[PDB]
Amino acid sequence: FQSMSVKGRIYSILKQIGSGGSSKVFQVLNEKKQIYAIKYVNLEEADNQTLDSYRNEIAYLNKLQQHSDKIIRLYDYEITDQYIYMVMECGNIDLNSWLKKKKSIDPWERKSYWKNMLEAVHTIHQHGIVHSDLKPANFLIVDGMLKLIDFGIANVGTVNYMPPEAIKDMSISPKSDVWSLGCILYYMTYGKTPFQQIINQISKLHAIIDPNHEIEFPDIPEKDLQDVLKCCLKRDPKQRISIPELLAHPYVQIQ
Ligand SMILES: CN1CCN(c2ccc(C(=O)Nc3cc(-c4ccncc4)c[nH]c3=O)cc2)CC1
Repeated sequence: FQSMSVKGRIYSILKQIGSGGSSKVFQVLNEKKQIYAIKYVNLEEADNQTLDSYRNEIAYLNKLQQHSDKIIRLYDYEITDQYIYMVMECGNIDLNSWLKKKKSIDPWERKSYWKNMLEAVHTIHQHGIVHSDLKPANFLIVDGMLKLIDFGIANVGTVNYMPPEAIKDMSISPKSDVWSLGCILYYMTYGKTPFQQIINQISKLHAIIDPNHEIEFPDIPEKDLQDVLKCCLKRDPKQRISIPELLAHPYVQIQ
């Protein structure tokens, strides 16, 4: 219940949405009582690699504004040696909170949300970005439309959406994002994530890598949706469907 100034404009704090490590997200109001969301980043103890992660994200978020309206709007930012203030658009709820709350999920709504996600992820891919950590939390609902809020660039954690090739990478391509998007859609379809059954985290990782671990796809009145899920959840990235291929899929094109 204080106020902040961003590029000579005063914003009164309505409420705090999020709290990260060195960051805070607020629902704020301008002089004309218009709502915005302000991301505040305290830089006081951030390292060179951390500052560069924050600078890269702001540059990408600022460039990608113009390429899609499925990417969160960034009106303005203030960047000093001490802080970051990002003036952005306000959404009603994130997809994770929305999915946890929603008992039933309408096929028309699911399909529209899938399309929204494919467009956002496709845009970041066209600019050489692979998010690599997609989960419902990265999507905000803003006037019935899902928007991507994060690019995976800046640095509870859920191993439930991790691609099999990301686990193998110990001794990551656009296909990695296809696996994660497929998990979100599997959740929106069957009410759960593919490897949510495995309560233990150690064995959950073995399951994603195990080719003989059959993922269940119970029959749906939407057979097109069933193929999307079977194509996204292919353990071999080489055999996994691509985003340009998903945009031409009958599930997205045929109503
Ligand atoms: C019961 N429900 C009520 C609704 N509720 C939420 C949860 C999250 C957000 C949110 O993150 N909002 C925003 C987040 C961001 C953002 C955050 C991080 N990086 C970039 C942009 C930008 N604009 C926003 O409006 C807004 C509302 C959860 C509990």
